[PDB]
Formats: sequence, structure tokens, C-alpha cells
Amino acid sequence: GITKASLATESFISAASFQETTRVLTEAAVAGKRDELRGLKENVIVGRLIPAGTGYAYHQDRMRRR
Amino acid sequence: VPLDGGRFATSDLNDLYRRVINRNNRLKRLLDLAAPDIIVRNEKRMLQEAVDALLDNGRRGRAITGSNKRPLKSLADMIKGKQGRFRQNLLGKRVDYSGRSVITVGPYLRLHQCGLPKKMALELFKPFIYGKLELRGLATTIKAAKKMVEREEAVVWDILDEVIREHPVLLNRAPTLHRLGIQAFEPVLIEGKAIQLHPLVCAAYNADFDGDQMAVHVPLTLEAQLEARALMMSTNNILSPANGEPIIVPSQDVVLGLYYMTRDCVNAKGEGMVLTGPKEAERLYRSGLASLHARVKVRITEYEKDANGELVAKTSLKDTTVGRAILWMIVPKGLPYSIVNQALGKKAISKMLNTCYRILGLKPTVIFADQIMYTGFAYAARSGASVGIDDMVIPEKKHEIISEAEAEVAEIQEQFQSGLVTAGERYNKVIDIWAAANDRVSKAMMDNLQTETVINRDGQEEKQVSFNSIYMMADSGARGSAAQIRQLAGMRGLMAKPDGSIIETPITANFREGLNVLQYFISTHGARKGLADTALKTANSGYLTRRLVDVA
Amino acid sequence: VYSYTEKKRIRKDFGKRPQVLDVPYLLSIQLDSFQKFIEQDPEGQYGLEAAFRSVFPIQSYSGNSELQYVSYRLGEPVFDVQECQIRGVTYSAPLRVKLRLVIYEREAPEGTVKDIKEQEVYMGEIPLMTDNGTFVINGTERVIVSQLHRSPGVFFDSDKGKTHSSGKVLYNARIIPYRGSWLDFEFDPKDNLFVRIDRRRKLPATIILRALNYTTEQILDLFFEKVIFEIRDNKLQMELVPERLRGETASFDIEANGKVYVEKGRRITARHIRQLEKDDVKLIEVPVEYIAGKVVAKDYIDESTGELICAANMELSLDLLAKLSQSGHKRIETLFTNDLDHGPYISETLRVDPTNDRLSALVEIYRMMRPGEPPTREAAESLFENLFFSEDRYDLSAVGRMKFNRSLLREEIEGSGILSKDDIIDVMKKLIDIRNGKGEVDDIDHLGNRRIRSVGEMAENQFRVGLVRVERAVKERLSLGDLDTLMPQDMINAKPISAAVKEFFGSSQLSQFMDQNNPLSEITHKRRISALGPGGLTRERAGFEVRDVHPTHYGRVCPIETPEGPNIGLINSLSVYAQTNEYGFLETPYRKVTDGVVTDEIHYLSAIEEGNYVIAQANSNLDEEGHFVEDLVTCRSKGESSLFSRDQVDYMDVSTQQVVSVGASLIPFLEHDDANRALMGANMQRQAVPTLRADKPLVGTGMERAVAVDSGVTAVAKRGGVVQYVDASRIVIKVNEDEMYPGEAGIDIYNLTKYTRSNQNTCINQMPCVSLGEPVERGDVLADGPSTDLGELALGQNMRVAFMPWNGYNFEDSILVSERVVQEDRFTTIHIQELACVSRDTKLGPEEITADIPNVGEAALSKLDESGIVYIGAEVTGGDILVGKVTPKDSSLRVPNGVSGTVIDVQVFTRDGVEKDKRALEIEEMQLKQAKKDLSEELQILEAGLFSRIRAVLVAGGVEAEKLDKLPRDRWLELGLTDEEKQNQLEQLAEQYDELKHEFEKKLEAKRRKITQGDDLAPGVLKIVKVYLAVKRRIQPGDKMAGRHGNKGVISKINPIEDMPYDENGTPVDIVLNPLGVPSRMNIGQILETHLGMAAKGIGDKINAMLKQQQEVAKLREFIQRAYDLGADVRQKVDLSTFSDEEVMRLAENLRKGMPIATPVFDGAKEAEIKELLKLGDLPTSGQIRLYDGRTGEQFERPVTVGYMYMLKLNHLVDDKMHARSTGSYSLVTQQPLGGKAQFGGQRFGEMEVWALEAYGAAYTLQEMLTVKSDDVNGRTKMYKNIVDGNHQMEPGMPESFNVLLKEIRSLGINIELED
DNA sequence: GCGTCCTTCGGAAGAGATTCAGA
DNA sequence: TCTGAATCTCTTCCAGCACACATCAGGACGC
RNA sequence: GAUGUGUGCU
Ligand SMILES: [Mg+2]
Repeated sequence: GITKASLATESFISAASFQETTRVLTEAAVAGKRDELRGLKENVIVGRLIPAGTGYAYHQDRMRRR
Repeated sequence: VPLDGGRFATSDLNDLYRRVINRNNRLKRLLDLAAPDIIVRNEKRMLQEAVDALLDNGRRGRAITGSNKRPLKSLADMIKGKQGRFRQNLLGKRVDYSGRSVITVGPYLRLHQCGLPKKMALELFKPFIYGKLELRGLATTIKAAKKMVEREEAVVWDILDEVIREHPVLLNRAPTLHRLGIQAFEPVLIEGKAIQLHPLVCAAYNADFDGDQMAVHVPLTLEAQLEARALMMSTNNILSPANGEPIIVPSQDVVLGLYYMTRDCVNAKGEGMVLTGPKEAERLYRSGLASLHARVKVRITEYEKDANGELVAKTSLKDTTVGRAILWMIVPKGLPYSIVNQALGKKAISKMLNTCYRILGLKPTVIFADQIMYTGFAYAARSGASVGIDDMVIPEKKHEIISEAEAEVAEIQEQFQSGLVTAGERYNKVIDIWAAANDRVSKAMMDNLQTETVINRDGQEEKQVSFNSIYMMADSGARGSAAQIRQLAGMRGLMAKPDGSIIETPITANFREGLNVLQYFISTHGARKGLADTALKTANSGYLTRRLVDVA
Repeated sequence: VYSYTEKKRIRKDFGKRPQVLDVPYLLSIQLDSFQKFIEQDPEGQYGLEAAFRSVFPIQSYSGNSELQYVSYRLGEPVFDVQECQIRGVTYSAPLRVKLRLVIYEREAPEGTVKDIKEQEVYMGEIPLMTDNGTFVINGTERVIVSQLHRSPGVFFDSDKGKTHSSGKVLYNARIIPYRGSWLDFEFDPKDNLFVRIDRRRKLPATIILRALNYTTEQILDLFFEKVIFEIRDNKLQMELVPERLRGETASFDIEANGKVYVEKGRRITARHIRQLEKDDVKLIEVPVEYIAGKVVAKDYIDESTGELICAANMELSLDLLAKLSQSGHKRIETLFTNDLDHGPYISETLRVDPTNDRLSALVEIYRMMRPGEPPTREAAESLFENLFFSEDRYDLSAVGRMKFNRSLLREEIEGSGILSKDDIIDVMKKLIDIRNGKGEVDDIDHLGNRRIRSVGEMAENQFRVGLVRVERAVKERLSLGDLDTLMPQDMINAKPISAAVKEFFGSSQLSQFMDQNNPLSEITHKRRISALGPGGLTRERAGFEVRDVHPTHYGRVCPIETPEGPNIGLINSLSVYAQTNEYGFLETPYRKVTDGVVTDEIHYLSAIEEGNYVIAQANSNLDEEGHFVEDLVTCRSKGESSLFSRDQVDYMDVSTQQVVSVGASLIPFLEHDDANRALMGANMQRQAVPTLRADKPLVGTGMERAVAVDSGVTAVAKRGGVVQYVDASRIVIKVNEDEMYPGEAGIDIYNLTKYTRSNQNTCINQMPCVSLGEPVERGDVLADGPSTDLGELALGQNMRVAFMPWNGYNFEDSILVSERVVQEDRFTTIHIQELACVSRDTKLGPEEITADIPNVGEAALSKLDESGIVYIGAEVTGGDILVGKVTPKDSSLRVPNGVSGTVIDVQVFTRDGVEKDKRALEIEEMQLKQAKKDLSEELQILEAGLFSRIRAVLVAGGVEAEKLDKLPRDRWLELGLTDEEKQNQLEQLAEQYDELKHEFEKKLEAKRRKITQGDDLAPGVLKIVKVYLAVKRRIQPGDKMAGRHGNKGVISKINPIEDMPYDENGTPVDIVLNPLGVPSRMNIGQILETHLGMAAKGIGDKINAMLKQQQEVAKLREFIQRAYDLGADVRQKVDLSTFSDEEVMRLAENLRKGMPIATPVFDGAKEAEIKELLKLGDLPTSGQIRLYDGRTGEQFERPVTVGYMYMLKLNHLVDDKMHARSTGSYSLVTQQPLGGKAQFGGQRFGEMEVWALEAYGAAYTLQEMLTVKSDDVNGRTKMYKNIVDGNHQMEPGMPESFNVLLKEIRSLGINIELED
């Protein structure tokens, strides 16, 4: 379901900002998860250009530079 | 933060830290005093409880509270929940260069313009004013320019008109359901305090004008202005992202104007006359020589791009009205004439705009939308389509149907005491016969309302579609439906109880006659449930969209 | 007949149904409840007396010392209401109580006492309630709304449906006391009864059964009736009750006296039961194997060794029955455990219960209530005695016991406040019976199960809490006290009681700020029935049922007035005639119906008594005697509407208006509106602002009189007389001699309330409506308050509307207001607002109020005086200086941005210790002069009246009027007269004169001391200056303007006079609405009001035309009589033949602007009457007229509606909502812009707007939205410099709210960090 | 006046802990 | 008497923006 | 700054 399919994403920041922050942060801290700032909510939170629209070109350049 | 007086703010993290440090210092003191193991064990337990309260208060059985039994917020209480650092200060932030005021119509605008108050754009575009004043040398430093602006001299208005010339602003309504709730308009300075808004985009904003406010935001950087103009400008948001239907569709007054203009009755000031063009039709109507609802044969030239993008004209002589001929004058070259030669409701106008967008493009569509709005407002004002109390005509065969239905109800009630029918099927059939009477009354009403208008052909009488204003704005699709007209002129219906039991005696009175002291109380159950459903059940529908956005 | 306030402008009434009960005092709940709380009760049941006798007399820990209450007294308030509002202190009264500490002699508990010490001791400080039911707490006026909470008693709910996830509906029995813990009984899906004290955890009801000192055999005796088995020769015959075998399967061949009755396995029919009863037999046979599934009732022990063979609640097995057969126990007891009727629930609970004795049951209860503590016998015993059987820790009130006894069908109504064995046993028996099938649950939305706690009851509870808090210390301190030195004040602390009462009245969920912007708002705020607050439910856990309107709200609670939003249906308003029962429930008036005559005596039936009688309908036709003309009338018997005969009825409704509230009874043609639109109309009528010149509504309801008079904003005359002197700020009434008392007669003075600030920053300003030398009668309006016209609630103006689309300037719901409306200042209102400039003493020194400000020239300091305070009457605009305050190194008070004003009041409060500033002492001197002058003037006027009374005594019994004038004024009381009672009256009047002299002298001294006082303030402030601006907010495009039928709108264009449409007479149209707002939202009442107002204005225009050209009284009288006799059959029936041929002329002069029409709520004016009234003038019967366009000058090619609709002006003004923010102030914990318009704050870019920005793909716009004009600090300043550098470029960093998040996560045990 | 200090009451769903029963 | 299936218990969630007003910040005890 | 109340538009 759309709740579990959002809680069980790869980037723990999205799941932490969506719902059940304690249960997500605890599991991420135990497992030592490593975020990648892949989607849109993570970049919105951090304060970067989203890899969605006019920032998609910038994100593509950033990914292809490494 | 120190307030007025010697006391301090009711901080909760500091209070929890005070408790934890106090307990820790007490435990350290008791470790050296060689206290009995029971006392130091109890103090260690209290320290553990205090730390568990500091980390996530309330996760244990009972939460601690500071004053008046209000559970104070720990570290987790300001990271989780709706009032945490994620959903309140990171995913959504308070924003500079923003404004807020009530909105009005101002239909003189264009699709790409809004009206900012002259005393608000001065506050929004203030650093731009400082920069241009320093560029022109009228000021010397930021302080001098700031003082000059706040003093509102005679030239700061002449500078504000240069920073705002082609600098779009973002008008956002409060519930931003879909992406069309934020659009960009080129400002037009007006005297006043209300943000004027183009009437077409009200459908997208879902913004009436009964006291709601909109927020205006200023794109600062160059890229923001170019995104506001190329992506978020209202002229680039004529198509709904949900479906291929147009979203800037005339609503409830342009529709009524174009429905009154593009409609014919079988009589006229001048009927059989033959016209030589739409311009001559407008000249004929504005001169008072022929009514707007004549039945004439005007000679028109409808272009067509049936070739590979080439406009080839074809002129003919079609049997139309004067109003349709007037309206055709604003249709762009490229549309067939079998698009205004009817009674334009709201679906007709929406399909007209859709076909214009698919055929001509975007710029002719915007021009066509503006012209449609103008010519709808003008010929709706020139019609005086009021609503009186004689327009809601109750059908004469209403109390007869009521008497027949009540006689049947009395017969079934008497049969109930005879034992033939129990409190089951009898209730079912009495509800069904009341519904039968309801549909018969509504059908009689809607047959007396529209086709029952005898007009003279000048040879004899015949019928037509009614000019009854209630029916006019119900048929045009401006505002209303079958339910509202049924509840105004027919009977109201069967208002059930909140549990689900349909009331045995349906309301036989409408809002053209009175309502009894008891029928109103019956209707209040449904009205209160319909009002409460919105208030306390839009929360789940607004949580569904949040889940859908976060999953995708 | 009519009085002078009625024979001045008499409103035509269209009500057909005659009235029998006049609308009562509308705010009769607040005043009556606080009168009950505050009065002196000898017996003591209400308010303080009951609260004192509940706690007092108080005794120590057997210390031979008692403190006993005797009597209480309320001292006079320190300041009056006006001085409290001006100053900012509560309007309260001291609480003086004659406490008495008594100590008996040593070794003599009941002997003679050592001494009697008593003194009136000041404890607590109870706020008093003003004349209008409003308190004053800190100058601001509060209103304590009533509360609608579930009554104490027992409520057998159901918990239907969703429990158990299988469809089995449980049953629960909650015992709610007024004060104390709960006693929730409830069932289990396995048919087990679980007691639940305070919702802690489930446990079998056998635990509390044993806790009540009961054995198992006693439990089985209580809940089950025994079935007798007798051991005999053999075969174990059974004692049989014939009724028991009803509805089951015959387990064997049912026989008696040889013959066979029911065969094997046959379901026993009632015919067989009746025939067995008629057989008159009691004993039959039964197979032994059948008793394998039975239970024993009582314990059974051996007769030889005493060993137990069958304990109580044990099964009968074949081996066990065989053992019992040889034992010698011939009579066997078993239970009537039917599987459908008499379910064996409590036996199963006994089986589940692990406890066996009372002591262990008490231990288990102690462990449940207070876990983790060592249970002892005495501690558990005391806990269980304090739970449900102690008069201090548990108290069902009188209403609680009434509901408890009525729900159990008992006979007595009174009883003890604590529970008992029989109470809990009866509750459990009733619950079991409901489970069985007999009886039914009771819904908790029924208005017979919801009480009303007004101000008096809540204040009594809160005071009792403080009294308990004080008496605990009075008990502890008394045992450790030195006698002969403890007068009854050293042990009672006044801090707790005063603190608790102030905590209630000041900061509570029901001590709401008074919504005060017109008389309707306050009069509907006082009559407000809330459900939130203490002891009620929150809007989070508020179900779909509490919001919904119950059928029992008819006549008690308004159905169509509840505030929309988060709390809809929880804040219902009281009905018009609704009253408060003695217990607190809601009851409504009803006309008693005899055999065939609808009588006049009126009975107030509650919500539980109504559900038994058959009550007729208000709109039922009668014929001069009280008889129903038709045989079948519509009625409501048991919450259900049906047709009933003319003989089954026994009650009839009083009037049609009794269903709706006061606020919703002002809407004309309410029955033609939708209910949502009626709700919106009521709310917006509550939100209306008072305009400059109040204008009467042409179409009304007749309820405006009651709302105006009974609100308290208008000065209503106390005793009838003649206006001796009418002034713009004072009215003097010379009372008629029949209304004068013998002693202390004089006259009465009404001091009007001039321009002063309301709670919502509006203006309340009473102005006279009577002329000089005009005879007034008792109980009539003397001066109209805000938004009133001759004692008639007038919230708006009669605007000449026309429903037509006009060039799109009324596109969606907008209004197009003509410029004549703003030229005439019909909607321009006043907004007095106060601006304070406090002067604290921070570090480096205090702050001064000097007029010299550094770095500011004299141009800005021109308005101020030499003392730094602005002159009264300055035309100060936005940005000027009001008070010049300097901070030790400028922080002077400045008028806010974009607001004009005119200072009309400056009040300076200086804390004691500072001598003064010269402006403050000038204000003090002016106040001293005014307080001397007004008192001297009132004394002069009332003594002129007193000397007139002296002379009127002198004219009887030897008057010498020839020598009367020449006498000097002093020597008039002792002129020539006989020694009859006339000389007694003269001496009494002289005594009154001398006493008034002394009283005026001491009052003047007290006034001197009060004005010259020290005016204590907050800790750490020197002086406070309050400046009262006064703006005239004109009408402008943007502010909401609304009608009464829920048709609001925002003005989009102030169109010039010439552009407005005009009729053939050239008269313009003041407002152009939108027609399309009528059919979709079916508020058809606006169009009917438009037509009726058009008819009324036509009548007014005919009167004005016949009055402009001078015409005699004959034509005017004839036309006005024709106008007032228009209806088919109305109860108005006013005849002008009794008017004195000048009163008709004044009436015509008052009617020339339009005849006011009364259209009662559900007794309204029919369309035929409207059309006939229109035809009475020269207006078309269809209502619509021909309108010509104002610009093109050509006719609109359709007749359009033109009439006079009553437009309000809601105070959602555009200038209070316009706001913008550039780079300004930012928050502290996270570097974000502040929130709100008060501080310079920016609009929140919410979580939903970020999604809309992501959808477009606008990344740079979003990036600037959440970094550069937001949390970022360095990037923000760099962006500001770039913007004022000619460069539109951003260099964002990272929002500071993310660093805050990182630090707050790292403050836990987590370690989150960025990776390179 | 300053100043130092140790109630209860929703409901829907889901997860994760206990208990049943049955082969 | 091991182990799926059912049941009991504890946790999480319940819209968006805005405006107005008020109250609070330790109060109990020593001096 | 946090609570409490009232209110506006959905
Ligand atoms: Mg709206």
C-alpha cells in the first residue's frame, strides 16, 4: 500500500519526513543506512535543486561528473 | 528569551535538562556518600525515568507535565508529528517577499494579468526600488533610499512602474490542491487594497469572491522570473493536468451571456430580413432595428485549413440568428461555422475552446478566451437576466398529485390495520408511491417550465424553448441543475433521518411557498450532516493526497 | 393599545397566529444562575452556602478543636464597572465570612467549650457579574458560556457493531458521578461481565461482588432463582414451575400424574404451558442423566464428617450426584440457566474469577488501582471505602441520584450521594436484563441526558475545589497550633481560593472573550450552549452523532445555528423560549390542551416528559375558542411526525418561533431559505458591524424589539415619567407622582455611555431618542445603543438592490456598490482602538517620556506637547509619534503603518513612588474638576426635583403661593402647615436632603482618593500611557458586505452615480447583485425580502409624497389605515381613530422613508399579501420593473428585479487583511520569517505549495523559495545585496532549519552527518 | 515584595505479542 | 504437545492557509 | 515562543 510503499523506500529521509519518524530513524540508525538524496523530498529538505524540472539538467550534469 | 518581568519563557527542553542534571548530580552525590542500596537504586530508577522523559516523553505509561497538566514537548516531540522540524520548518517554510489580501473580479484584465494594490507592490518590490533609485542617482545609500521610499515621494511611483513592468508574481490560494493553484501573472498597479483576479482562472483556483484571500509571491532571481513566465504563467496553464479538458472555461456569467446571445425565438423585431455580414448584423442590433434573437440568413466567410496548413476561405449563406452572427465576428480564422450556430451552453463553450486549442494553437486560444469573456459579459449585462418570484412557476397539477398520493397513503394505512400489509412492505410501498408522486410533480414542473411558452408566429401560436430566467440559467449550465429547480418549483423530496431511516412523510413544500415548523426541522438533519461531512471528513481526503504525493 | 415608544413608528405585522407567551428575558440563564450562586440561602442548597456546609464545620485529627462556618457576607466592590474597565482590574467583591473556631474543655469532648472566637475574615475574591450577564476580569469583559455535558447517573450504552469484528454487539453500563471515579461495567464476547474502574483494565465483576462483602451463594441467590431437586425413593423427581419450560426443546417425555403432555424432542408451545398450569401440578419426573449439565447453587458439605462435597458454583456430574445421593442431602439446589432468556453470565464470571474471599478481592482491587506497591489489609480496605462510599471522594449530586433512581425504575427521587450495595446490584441486574432481551439501551444524544452547567454551578465547583485546598491546610495546621493566639485567620490562607477562582474566570475554555461588535452578537454569546471545556468532549474525539441534530432539540436548542468549522454542532445556541429546569435539563413551553379547548395555561415539558404526550403543531388553525377546526392534525408523539386526531392531542406549541434561536429568528422569510444558507445568515448577522447612522430594517421579524431592549446596550427607563432634560450625554426623567416612593423619591438620572472601545475595536455609543418634555412610560427605550433605531435592532442599511449581471463586476459573488452609498456615508463606521506605551525599568536605568528624541527633527515632534504626549484631537496619521519614549543608550510609541486616526482619549497610569509628569497631573486635575462638576450637576437637578416635591406637598393644606416665591430657598421646608402626615412627609424629605448632603460629601472625598490613588501595576514598570485612536473606515473595494439570507460578497467596484442602472423615474440603483447566486444556493428568502421591501418603500414614498405637499391629516390617516389593514387576517389590528390627530402626523413623518414590516419566522407574509401590498402603491405586481442602462442609456431588454434588501457590513475589512513583507524580522530558533500580520510576517509556503511547484518543474523558483528568502542566512544577505546591486543572482547555502534538525537528532543517541 | 529551590471519553488500521485447538 | 490461525494489546494517524483576543512563564517558603 | 478561545475561505 501507498503507506508501506513510502515507508519502505531506499532514502530514509523521505520515510522519516512522511510518517512514523521514530520508527524509521531508529531502524535507519541501527542498520546504519546511507541516504543518497535521490528523489525530490530529500532535495527539498536539504535545500538544493530538485532533480525534477529545470534542475534536472543540473542533477544530470552532477551525476555524470562522478 | 527574556520577557517583560524577571521571569523567563516556559521552555520545555531546558526544564527537562534541568531535571536530568539535578537527578544526575544527586546520584553522583549519593554514590560517594555510600547510601543504602535501596535509596541509590530508587534514585537510579528516577534518573532513568527522567532521561526517558527527555528523549521521548510519553513513551512510558504516564507523561510528565510542566504546568496545568500540559505534557511538555521533548526532543522527539519536536522532530515527529505535524508540528515537527520536518513538516513545519523544512518541507514548508515562511517566505519573504510575500503578500496577502482579499480578491475582487476586475474583468477588464487579460489572461496574463492581475491587479496588485499600489500600496502592496511598494512593500513587495522594495529592494528593486532601492536598486533602481541608486542606479538613477536619486538616492545615495541604502538608508537614504529607505527613508525616501517610506516617505513615499512623488517619484517612487514612477520607479515602481519600471521594476514591475514585466516581473511576474505568483498568486497562490490557501488550499493548493492541484498544481494550477499556483499561477504567475504580470502585475498591473491599481489604486486600492484588493488583488484583482481574472475571472477565468477562478475555476482553476476554486476561488469565489465571498471573502477569501490569496497570497502573492515575488520571484526574485532571473531563473525564477523565467520559470514563472515560461511555465507558471496563466496563459500557459489553459489545459488541466488531470485531463485533456480546458481549465480556463467560462463560468456562470460568460456562459449565461453567450447562451442569451446565441439563441433564437420564433419572432423578432426583424425576422425574415437577410444580412450581408457579421459587422452589419452588429450594426443592425446596436441600432435597435432587430432583436438579438432573430432568425435571419447572414452571409458569412468561414475559413478552413483542410489543406496542409493553408487557410482557404469559403463564403455561403446560413440560416442563423443576429446574436450568432455577432459572436462569429470574434471567432479566429480557422474554425468551422458549425460551432456557434446552436444554443451555446457550457459544454458547448468548453468544446469550442478545446477545438480551437487543438486546431489553431495557444495564442489564438488565449485571444479567443479573452474575447469570449468580454463579449459574454457585455451581452449578459445588456440582457438584464434577473430572477423574480414569478419565474419559479409551480405547476398547477401539484396539489392534485399531492391529494391523490395522500389518498393512496390513507388507503394503504387503512389496509395496514386490516392485517394484509405489515410494517414492512407497507412502508416500502408508501415510500415508493411518494417517490412516484415526486417524479410526477417534477416532470410536470419541468414540462411546464420550458416548453410551455406559447408565442405567436404572427400567423398563429406555436411553442418554443422558454425564456424563463430560472430555466435559462439552469439550461445554460451557468449555475444550478435539475435538483435545485426541482426543489424550488416542484417538491423538495424525501429528507431522511441521520441514521438512515427515510422519513415516512416527505416534504411536500418548496422554497417558493413556505415550509412548516416541522418540515424545516426535518431538512435540518440532512443539512447539518452535509455541513459536518465537509468539515470533519475532508481531513481524510486531504491525508490521502499527502500519502499519494509522498509515495510518488 | 400602544405606548409612546410604539405610537412613534409602529411596525406592520403579518403574523396570523396569535401569541400567548411573550418572549422572555433573553439572558435569563446567566443572571439566574449567578443569582443562585451569590444569594443568601438559610437552608443552603445553592452556591456558596452549600459549598460551605459541604466542608464546614471542620474538625482536627481528634484534637478537640473545630472551625465552624456561621454566615458569609459580600462587601461592596472597590470600584464600579466603568472604573474597572478604564483601569484594568477585575470587577469583584470581597468574601467576608463569620468563621468561628471552637475548642471544648480538656477531657470533655461534648462538654462546655473553653472560648468562642470569631471574626469576619477576608478569604478569596469572587468576581461579580454585571447587569448584562458579563464579567470584568482585566478590564476586558468575559462571558462564561453554559456547558452541555452528560448528566451524572447511569447510561447503558451499546458499543454496537465494529467491536469483536464478528457482529456480536456487547453491552456496557457506565455509572458517571458528578464528582468521583467511574464504575464502567461491560460485557465480554464470551458472555462475561467485566468491571472497569476508571478504564484501567478488565477484570471479572465477581471481584467487586466479593469486595462488597458477598459470598458466592449470595451472588447466586441475587442473580438466579433456584430450581428445586428433591431426593426421594428413586428417580429424583423435580419441583416444576410450568412457566419455566416456555421456549425450549423437551429433553424427555414431559408427563404429570401418569398422562403424557409433550413428547421427546418437541418444542414446548405456550398452549402446553397453559394446560400444564391448568393441571395445577408442581412436581414431575426427570431423567438423572439430564442433570449432567447443571450447576449447584449453594455449597454442600457432609453431615457426618463435615467435608465439602459440592462447593458453590459447581457442576452436577453423575458421579458427584451419586455421592450426594448417599450423603443425605435430599434437597438439591440448581440454577435456572436458560440459554436464551436467563443466560448464566454471572456464573461464568464466577468461574473466570481467580479470587475466593473478600480480603483477597480488596487486595486485587488495590493492585489494579495502584500497581507496584505492597498491599496491606487496612490500606486496601480504606481505598475501597474511599472509592465509592465516602462522601468527599465520591458524590452523586441530587440530579445524579434522580437520574440513577429513574433509570432503575425506582420510586424515590432523593437519596444519598454515595453508592451502596443495592445500587451496584441493581445496575448489574439492569445490564443483565438488557443483555437478556428485555429492555433497551438509551442514546446519549437525547436532551434528557445532557445537563446545562451555567456560571453558577461551575463557579460553585471551582470555589469548592479551592475551599477543599484551604481546609486540608486548616486540618494539618490545627493539630500543630498554639491555642489562645489563633484567631480564625492565621490558619485559613486566602491564596488558594482566590487563585482557583481567578484561574477559572480568567483562563478557561468556557471563560470566553465576549464577541461584542453589536447587540445581537453579545446577546447570542450569552445564550450559548457549548459542549467543550472541563468535563466535556474535545473536537478531536467528537463523533458523527454529537454534531448531528437530535429530534429532541425541538424547542430547546436551535437547529440552524452552530458555528461552521472544526466545532459544528458542539456549540449549539439556546432556543428562544427555552428554559432551564430545576435539575438543569432543558424544557420548553407548551399550551395545555383540554378535552376540546386549547387553554392558555402553559406547561414547561422536559425532553423526557415530551416523549409521552402527543403535541400538536404551532401552525394549527383555531376558531375563536381553542378548537382544532380539522379532525386530523399533524403532531409529534415519540420523536416521530404523523397525523393525529383532534382528541388524542394534549399539548400544543406556543408559537412558531420556538424552534429557532434568537439569532436565527431575525431572518425574514426563513422558511423560504435553505438550512445551510440560514446558518450562514445567522453567523453573518452575528458578525455585523454597527454603522454611523443606524437604519431600521424595512422588512423585519418583530424580534428586534426584544433583542434591542433585553441586550443591555440601550438605556431603558426604570420608572415612567417625563423627560425633564435631554442632553447628548445625559437624560433626566421626572417620574410621575403615582410611581414615586414616599421616602427617597426625587428623580432618576440616566448617564449615557459615550464613545468608548468595544472588545472588537468597534464603537459603542448610546445616543438619545426622546425629545424634551416627552412623556415616557416604564420599560421603554430612552437612548439607542450601537446599531439600534428607536429600540429596534438595526445592524445594517436598506440598500436599493437590483439583481442583474453588470459587465462582470459581480461575476462570482461580488457586489457592485453605487458611489451614492459611499457619498452618503451609510456604511462608514468608527473603530476606536487603544495603543499602549509602557515604561519599564530595564538595565542601565529606567525609561523617560520626554518630548525630545535624538536623530528626529521637530517636524515629527510638532504634534506632541511639552511632556511628550500627543494633544487630544490630533489628526495623527500612520507613522507619526503619539508618546515620546526614550530608552537609555529611542523606542517611542508610533502609530502603526497605514492607519489614520484622531486621538480622543489619553489616560496615564503612573505607579506609586514616582511623583508625576505634568501632563499626568493636568489629566488628574481635569478628572477632579469633571468628577466634582458632574456630581454637583446631578445633585442640583435631583434637588430641584426634591424641592418641586416639597412645593407639591405645600400646595395641599394651606398654600401661600403669593409669598412662596419671595422666600429664600433654604426656608421652604418649614413653612406654615398643620401637624398632619404632610408635616411628616416634609420632615422625611428634609431628612433625605440632609442624608444626601452627607452622602455626596463622603462620595466626593472617596472620588478624590480614588483619582489621586497610586494605581499599582505590573512589577518593573514606571508608568503606562494609553492613546485611543478613532478611525472612520469608509467602504472600499475589498471588504465583505452580506445580506441576512447567507448571500455574502466582496465589493469589486465603487461605480459612479451615472453608470448605475436607473428606472423610468431616473432613480439610480444603490447595489447590483448577481442573479445566479439565488438558484444554486436556494436562499429564495432574499428575493421575497426584496419584493416586500420594494412594497414597503412604495408605501413610504406614497406617504412622503402626500406629506411633502402640505395635506391635511384626513388623507394621511386614511392611507395609513389602509396600509395597516392590508392583510387577510393579522393580529396587528391598529386603529388610527384613537390617535390624537398629531400622533398620526409624527407617525407619518417617521414612516416617510418606508413602512417597517414585521414578518414572523414561520408565520410569514404570503405572496398574495406581498402582491397586494405592492399594488397598494403604484408598483408592478410582478415585482420586476424596467431598468435603463446608465452608460448607453438604452433599456435592458428584460424586466429586472428592483427592491430594497437589507445589507449588512461584516467586519472582514480589506484594510485589516492586506499585508506584505520585504526583508524584515526573522525568528530565533530557526532563522525563518515571523508568522502573522501583527509582527511583520511572511505568508507560509506550505507543504502543498511545494508539491505544486515541483509539478511545474520550477526548480530554481523552489530553490529560492526554501533557501534564499528563507532559513538561509549568508545567502539571504548576498541575495539582498545583489538585488540592490542590479544583479538578479542567488548563491544559496543550506537552510538553517536543516542544521537545527541535525543538532536535534544528534542530541539523541543518533549520529547523523553529511558525507563528502 | 524579593529570592532560592525539587484523568477517564474515537475509530480504523496495522504490527507484534499471546493463546487456541488440533493432528 | 508443536505449530498455523485466531485473538489481545499497543501504537499512529486523522488539511490548508489566515486573522483576532487572552494567559504564561515555579510558587512555596524565608526574610 | 507555546497553549486556550473565537472567526474567515475552501
Ligand atoms: Mg471562498
